[PDB]
Amino acid sequence: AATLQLGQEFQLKQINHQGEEEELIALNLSEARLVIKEALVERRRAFKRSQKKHKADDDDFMHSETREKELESIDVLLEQTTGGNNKDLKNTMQYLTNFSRFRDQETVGAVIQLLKSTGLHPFEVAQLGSLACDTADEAKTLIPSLNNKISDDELERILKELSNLETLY
Amino acid sequence: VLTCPECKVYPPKIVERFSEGDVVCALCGLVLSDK
Amino acid sequence: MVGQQYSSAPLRTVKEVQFGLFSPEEVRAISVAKIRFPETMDETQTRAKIGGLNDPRLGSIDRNLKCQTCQEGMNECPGHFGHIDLAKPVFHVGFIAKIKKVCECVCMHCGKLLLDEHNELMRQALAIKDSKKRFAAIWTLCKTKMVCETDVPSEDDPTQLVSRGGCGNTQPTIRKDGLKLVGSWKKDRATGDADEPELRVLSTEEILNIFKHISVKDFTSLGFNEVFSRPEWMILTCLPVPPPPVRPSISFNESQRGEDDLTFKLADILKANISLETLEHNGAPHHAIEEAESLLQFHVATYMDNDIAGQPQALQKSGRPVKSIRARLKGKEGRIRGNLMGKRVDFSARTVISGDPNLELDQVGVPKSIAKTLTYPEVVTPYNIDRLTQLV
Amino acid sequence: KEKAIPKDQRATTPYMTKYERARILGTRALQISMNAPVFVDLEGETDPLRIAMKELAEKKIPLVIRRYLPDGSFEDWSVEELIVDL
Amino acid sequence: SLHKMSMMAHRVKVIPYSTFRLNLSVTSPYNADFDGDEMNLHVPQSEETRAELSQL
Amino acid sequence: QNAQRDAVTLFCCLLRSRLATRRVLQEYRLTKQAFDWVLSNIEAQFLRSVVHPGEMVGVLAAQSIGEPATQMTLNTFHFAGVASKKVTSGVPRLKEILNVAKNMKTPSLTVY
Amino acid sequence: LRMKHGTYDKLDDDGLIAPGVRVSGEDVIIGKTTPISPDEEELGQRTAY
Amino acid sequence: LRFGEMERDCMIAHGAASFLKERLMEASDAFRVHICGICGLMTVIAKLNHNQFECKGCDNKIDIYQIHIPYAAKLLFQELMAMNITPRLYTDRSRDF
Amino acid sequence: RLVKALEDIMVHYDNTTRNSLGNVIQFIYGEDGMDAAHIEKQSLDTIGGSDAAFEK
Amino acid sequence: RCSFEETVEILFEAGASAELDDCRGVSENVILGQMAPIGTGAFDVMIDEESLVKY
Amino acid sequence: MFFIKDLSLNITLHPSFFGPRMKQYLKTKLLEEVEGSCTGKFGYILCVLDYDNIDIQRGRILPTDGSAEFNVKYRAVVFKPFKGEVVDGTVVSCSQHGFEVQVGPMKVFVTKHLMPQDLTFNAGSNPPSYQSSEDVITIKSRIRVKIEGCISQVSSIHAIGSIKEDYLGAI
Repeated sequence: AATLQLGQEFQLKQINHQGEEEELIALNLSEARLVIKEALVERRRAFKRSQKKHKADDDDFMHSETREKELESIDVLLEQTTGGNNKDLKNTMQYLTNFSRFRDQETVGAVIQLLKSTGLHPFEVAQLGSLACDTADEAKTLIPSLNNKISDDELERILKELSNLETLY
Repeated sequence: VLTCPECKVYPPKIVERFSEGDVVCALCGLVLSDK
Repeated sequence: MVGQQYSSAPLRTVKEVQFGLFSPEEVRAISVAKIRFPETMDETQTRAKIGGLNDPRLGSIDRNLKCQTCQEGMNECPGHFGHIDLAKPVFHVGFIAKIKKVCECVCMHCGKLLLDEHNELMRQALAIKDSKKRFAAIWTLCKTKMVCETDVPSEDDPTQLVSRGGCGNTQPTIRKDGLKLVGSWKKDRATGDADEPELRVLSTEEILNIFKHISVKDFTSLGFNEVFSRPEWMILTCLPVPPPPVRPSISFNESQRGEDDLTFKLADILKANISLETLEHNGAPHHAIEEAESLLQFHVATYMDNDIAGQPQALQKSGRPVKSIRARLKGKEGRIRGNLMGKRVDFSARTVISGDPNLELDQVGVPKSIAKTLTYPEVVTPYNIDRLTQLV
Repeated sequence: KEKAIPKDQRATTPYMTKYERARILGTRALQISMNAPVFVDLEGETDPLRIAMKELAEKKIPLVIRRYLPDGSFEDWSVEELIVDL
Repeated sequence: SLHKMSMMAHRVKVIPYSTFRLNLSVTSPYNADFDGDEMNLHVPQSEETRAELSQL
Repeated sequence: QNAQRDAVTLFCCLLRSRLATRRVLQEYRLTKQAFDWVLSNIEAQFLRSVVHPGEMVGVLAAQSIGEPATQMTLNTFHFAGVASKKVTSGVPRLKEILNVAKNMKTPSLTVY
Repeated sequence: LRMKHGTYDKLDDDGLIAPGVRVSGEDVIIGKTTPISPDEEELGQRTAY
Repeated sequence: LRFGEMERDCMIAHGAASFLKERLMEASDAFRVHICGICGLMTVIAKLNHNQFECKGCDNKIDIYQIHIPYAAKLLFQELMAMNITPRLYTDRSRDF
Repeated sequence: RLVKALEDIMVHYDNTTRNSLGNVIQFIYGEDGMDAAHIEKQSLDTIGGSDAAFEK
Repeated sequence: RCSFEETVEILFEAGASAELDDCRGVSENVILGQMAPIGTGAFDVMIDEESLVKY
Repeated sequence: MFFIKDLSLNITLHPSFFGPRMKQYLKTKLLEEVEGSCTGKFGYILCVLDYDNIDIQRGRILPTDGSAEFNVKYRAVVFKPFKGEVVDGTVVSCSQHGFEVQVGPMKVFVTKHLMPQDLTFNAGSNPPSYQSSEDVITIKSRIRVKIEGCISQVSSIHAIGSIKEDYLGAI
């Protein structure tokens, strides 16, 4: 999408099941990983509630000490919620976990606020949330849409602030 | 080449049933090709 | 459960059948093998010649090798289309009458309709939605205007003449002789020449050029369509070649292949085409070119319909007429009335009857062997597995 | 969903035709022969068609017939509320 | 098959010998006698088809 | 409503014809129980005579008309037994009716 | 190759059955063999012998 | 045995569509054909082992449909198309595209 | 020719009689909407007879 | 219409005029091997969830 | 690229599952068939939202086999790139012709003609990699690839990208 050619299937204006126009929603690695983790843990909780109906521990999964412990919790979650029949989901989740720029929800919200305060395109915002660039020109070349649309000083400020926001591992 | 996927015997033994339009393995009775 | 295979394409049901016509662009794009040679199988007499009538890219009917294009057996390959390029355009035997009728209704030079909105009769004709009656009325009205009018009286005032851009030339009178369309120019008596209509055989390329110049409003007015049914397409330039499923070869033995009539006719078509091409580039006299074009037109015309009125019938080497495509469909035993409305079936029997006063009213006695041959697919369930096991 | 007629404005016959009866019996017999659950007290029967008739007798077939008007609209009638002549 | 009543359903009974058997009162709708007439038998292959032959 | 009354007019006429008071009390001598039974049975047997939606009436009509047309050939020439009555009827007349021929064999006109 | 399912046993050495043998369904009574040129192959069906 | 036109008319008179459909297609000649969703033709090339579906003329690899039709209908359509006529099969929900 | 001409006529749920295009051939089948096999010959007693017999 | 006695000419004319067929008559559903709306085929059978759950 | 879309599917339920618990079987079928799939029209099917809010439609019993077909609509998060897209990813395998980069669930290949000559192939290194004056790219090295084209099949989508211009390579 160098020229923002998203096609009909991925138009900026989306028609939902309610028939009202909505802005197209784009999520980076951190947002998508958090959303899928939340959905999986909610589904696990629903499954446990259903099993209790037919017939505490969940706080430790979301709060992970380390990357390896997070990966182990992810494997347990996939075993208990997915069944192990979906390898592509495991690969995507591993790719999200290994290269997640931001682990905490508040920091991800800060990144979202910083990127979308200027009102840029959701594609550019998600790309900036996915890519960490040292210089504004590096991002502008690697994101041709950002060219001619954002001042270099603003892009440099955003990139430096995002680099500062990265939580040390 | 036409071989039975269950007997796995080479060379395959095959009988054609013309009056039924079938090709049948002569060991497991499996039907290979019809019409 | 048809095909003995699995595919991920969704099942659907046919709702509409939109007819139309090929453009030469479509014939070119669809085709996968430009047929080039008048031969089918190689000089080794073991494999088909590549680029011939039996090119492997079209498909195979035999049960051993698979199609080169899709790598599927003969029970799954539908068949793919070739195409043949013609030196000069040829009339399609099924639209000669419509071509002539639409030719007489349009100026031969400016390429426009002889009438316009000013006339009331044109308003009446353009008020009709039925295309057939509309075209019939427009033809029977405009067949008699041999001169294009440059100026027309205005509707608001008959004394005011408005120019419609007409060329003002004189249109001929067209007649049909065999496969040829011959025009006669009746020169105006004021020119000083005698009332002798000069005769000339109209060239197909000129008529094609005239038809290509017609506009969209005239497209709708005549009764054609912009997308599917342009009139320029009524004149052939490229001929599609049907896959071998349509013309299956019957092989008695390994080297005994009796080919279908359709492939023989197609081979003759290509032979005539290459002969005309090699005479075209050799600087031959015009008479030979005209004769070769006539022969090509004859072959292409009798390839589709072999019962044309007022012409000899294209015969086979044994003297029998060549079965064209039309004779395949028109008969009582043809496709429509012999393979699509009624057809032979499975799981059936036929036998003489007799009388039995001990049988009930709605009960039929079935012989033992006929009962041993026909079957029924019963499904194994908890209620029948014992009896079904004993049956097996 | 504009085509559907409200239940109050239903103007079709409240009896069920012979064609609808034959279609319903065939569908139910097929489903029973494909090991579907039976909603009635089977008593010594081993034929799916007869069990289909038995279920029809107590009006326990859980199916709905959609009737197509010529314009395109349709009318929905449950098998329970259709009068069957005997 | 000139009219509707020339194609009807029946229940089978397996018998010896090579002929079909009919009750002597259905020979009027079929316009058939027993001096050499042959008739045709078609077998359904499903439950819906069997129900159609039995209820229509 | 108008269509339905128009449909049931003649049957209502027959029903009024048969169930007149004098006919009931003097010709049939029905009691109250038998009268109720008759009314209920009449309504029930009427309600089961309507045509079932889905019936292919076109092929039924075509078969009904064209089956006797096959046997019509035999007795067409009975009017051939009268030489002075050479008027087309039978197979040729039906053929001419179906073709909507513009030149009949024997046109005629009857004036009162 | 392409032998028929009928019983060839009743045939004599001459390839012709002899009078007085109860033939039945799908049996063969005349044995006919066709030589084939080596360049003719049944699309891989034919073997070396 | 021939299941002619008179038999078809009698079965229509009775009103048994399912028997007619089973006799016509499942008992004589059933065929599965892939058709293009844009031009509505039978030109789609399908490699079933690799499930590769391609329409060469229209450059289509997504909108491709499976249809169950007799074999004589396919022959008729091909013979119609061999004379420069286009029987273009369409689907119920193809008007959205 | 007869059967081919009429083959596409069907009684609908509106009680009308139409064809494949939707054109109405009859606004009611038979003008009373009755099956052809539920109809017997009956005599209307009001038509005939003299006025004296009717009055009595 | 092409079913009887003028097949090829009607096909030619339909092609030349770009005629649209609707596939609702008996012959069009017999050619395409489908279920015509004829008697038992005049309606659709659907599952009622309410009664099924009620049991 | 991650996006939220509205999807629908037709699911056939076997007659043997016709009971009061049909909704549970439909939900299990949907979850087991849809999640993790790939569709060329919408890319890989990553996840489905609002599992409790699954929309359902009335059954329509097929006239041929008795299996009930249902139409199910939902909202899903999916991944699909576009021409000219630039994405970060992880090097999978190293070859002389170029390299392969995993991005999300997909693979984008780059041919040696699509990088500047400053990046030279080193085979003696363990593992073999591409070495330049400033950027070194190897296994588990974050690399930005500008995707140029994509090929879509039934079950997967492959991609081909180029890094021929500046500001590409190791980050």
